Amino acid sequence: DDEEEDDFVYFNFNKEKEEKNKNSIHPNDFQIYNSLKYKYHPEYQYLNIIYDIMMNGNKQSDRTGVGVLSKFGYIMKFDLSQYFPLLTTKKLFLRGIIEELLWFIRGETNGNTLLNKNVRIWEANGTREFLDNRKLFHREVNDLGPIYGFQWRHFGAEYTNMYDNYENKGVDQLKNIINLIKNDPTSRRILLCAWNVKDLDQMALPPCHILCQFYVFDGKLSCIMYQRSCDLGLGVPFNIASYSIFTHMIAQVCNLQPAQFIHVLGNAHVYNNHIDSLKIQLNRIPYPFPTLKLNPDIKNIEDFTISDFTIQNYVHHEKISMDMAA
Amino acid sequence: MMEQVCDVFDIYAICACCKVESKNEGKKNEVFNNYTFRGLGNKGVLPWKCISLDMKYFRAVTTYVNESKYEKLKYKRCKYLNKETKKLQNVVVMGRTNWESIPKKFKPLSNRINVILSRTLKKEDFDEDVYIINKVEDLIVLLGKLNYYKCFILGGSVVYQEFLEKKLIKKIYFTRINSTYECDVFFPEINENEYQIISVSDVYTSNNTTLDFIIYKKTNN
Ligand SMILES: NC(=O)C1=CN([C@@H]2O[C@H](COP(=O)(O)OP(=O)(O)OC[C@H]3O[C@@H](n4cnc5c(N)ncnc54)[C@H](OP(=O)(O)O)[C@@H]3O)[C@@H](O)[C@H]2O)C=CC1
Ligand SMILES: O=c1ccn([C@H]2C[C@H](O)[C@@H](COP(=O)(O)O)O2)c(=O)[nH]1
Ligand SMILES: COc1cc(NC(=N)NC(=N)N)cc(OC)c1
Repeated sequence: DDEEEDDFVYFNFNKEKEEKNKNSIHPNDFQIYNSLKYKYHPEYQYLNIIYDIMMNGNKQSDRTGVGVLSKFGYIMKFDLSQYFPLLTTKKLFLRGIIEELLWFIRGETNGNTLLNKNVRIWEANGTREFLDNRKLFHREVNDLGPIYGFQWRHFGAEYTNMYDNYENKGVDQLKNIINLIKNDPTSRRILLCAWNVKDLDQMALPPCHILCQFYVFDGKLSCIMYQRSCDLGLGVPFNIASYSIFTHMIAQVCNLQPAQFIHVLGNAHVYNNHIDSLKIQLNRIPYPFPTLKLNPDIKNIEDFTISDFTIQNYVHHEKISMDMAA
Repeated sequence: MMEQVCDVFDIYAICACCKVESKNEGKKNEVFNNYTFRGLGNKGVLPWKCISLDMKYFRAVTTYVNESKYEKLKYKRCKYLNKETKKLQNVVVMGRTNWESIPKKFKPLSNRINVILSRTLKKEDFDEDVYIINKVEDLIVLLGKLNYYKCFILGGSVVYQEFLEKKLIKKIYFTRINSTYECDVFFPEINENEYQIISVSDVYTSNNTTLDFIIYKKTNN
């Protein structure tokens, strides 16, 4: 049949021209990327979004002056039962993000803890200058306020300082969702929310990862994470790893097998500064994903330690500086 | 003016490669590239015990035929050779060492036209329903006489090497086993200016290892 192959052209009579596409970016630079016929490797869910933003993104400058290309609403899915989605088109390290995760799970909000472990993820957000500009004049350096950790274990309590013992204060969401998963797996209220509207102005900065919702079917656990702001070039790669790892942890302590990890992106953006580097990346062919192994003896969400995690068979391309600035 | 033997007889190669055990700097700051996956076999057999998903994939590709496309292919071949117009099967070619490494209960490969390359052995040395050839030329000869869908070079490092050097491969179905094993035979290094990846599949886990399938296509310029 070939009659309907004609109707197709008609229905596409209003679609814009690819000069009015938006951004030129010149996609001749994407030699390899555009040559690939079938791109079924899960890494392409990330790469395709970067291509979509570069080609169709909206130009915007922030409150700083830095420019970005942005889009609104994207969704990615990774089958954790078949692999660990750690990008291969560029080198990534996970020691830092795992420590951050354990830091969250402990309910910590003390930046010094991470810095003592040589993890600088939150260093810039805990400076005198940064805190003062957030109007947090009465906040101690590196005291990030009521962020993730605090909200996960004490949502609702009044934040005082990073050294306080908030035991039995506020709602321990983490505990609650672990119990809902064990006893009431069909529940549709298994959510972990970091966006505490009341504490927003008290945090070094509002959470980028709003919430996590869980789903349980036939002994398998899936997770949806909603991100309000997503820096495609630098953050997302790490964010995908963090929550994938977290879903593994929650699954294990609940006697379940890891299924899907779903990443919903609200405001997705690419920094103009990362464009040259992202172009380089999109032309690299992904390698098969590695695997993630958790010490099977851990049975409580709070008992995990850095050496309980092992990333095996991580094959990847050369490291890339999204900035290339010197 | 000319037509290529690989396009006419649709000769393809299919393989599975793991990562090689190069203990020296096998961790740290080692550079990776498509040549990381090159382990073909170890001691006359596979480096790994059994990766069922690769077998299922191997079987699907080498046994699948599209009868509604044969005539298109027949015309082409008969045209090239300057000629005229049971169930259709694919042809699988393997080196002698490759053949003996197969468990008796699985020889010859079901639903496929089995062809074996050998000098030391002759038809009389085989009991199975298979073709025995002693030159790469005889394959071309045989292909011009048989009714088949596609021809797959199942392998042996030696067999792979000589078919690629002769550019008789139209595409390479390469399974990337993302795990390290001990190996004594390796897949030839693929020249990037001659073959380029055009497709990469989803990633899967099977028998304790992740893996994916990719396709290399012979370039023109
Ligand atoms: N992972 C994978 O996808 C694959 C792995 N393998 C592994 O590779 C190893 C086998 O490879 P290797 O040792 O290189 O052997 P091969 O399977 O390539 O067999 C080589 C032998 O085939 C014959 N042969 C090859 N070319 C010709 C020719 N042009 N004319 C006549 N005879 C020819 C010869 O037989 P004779 O000596 O009788 O003259 C020769 O010594 C095994 O360990 C097997 O398990 C093999 C295929 C695929
Ligand atoms: O893990 C992280 C942390 C931060 N960001 C990015 C998102 C924004 O680009 C910037 C924060 O800006 P606001 O959206 O808060 O204004 O940091 C990520 O993508 N991932
Ligand atoms: C170790 O010996 C063999 C490997 C393969 N496999 C392949 N050629 N490719 C693949 N497994 N994808 C096929 C064989 O005989 C028919 C033998």
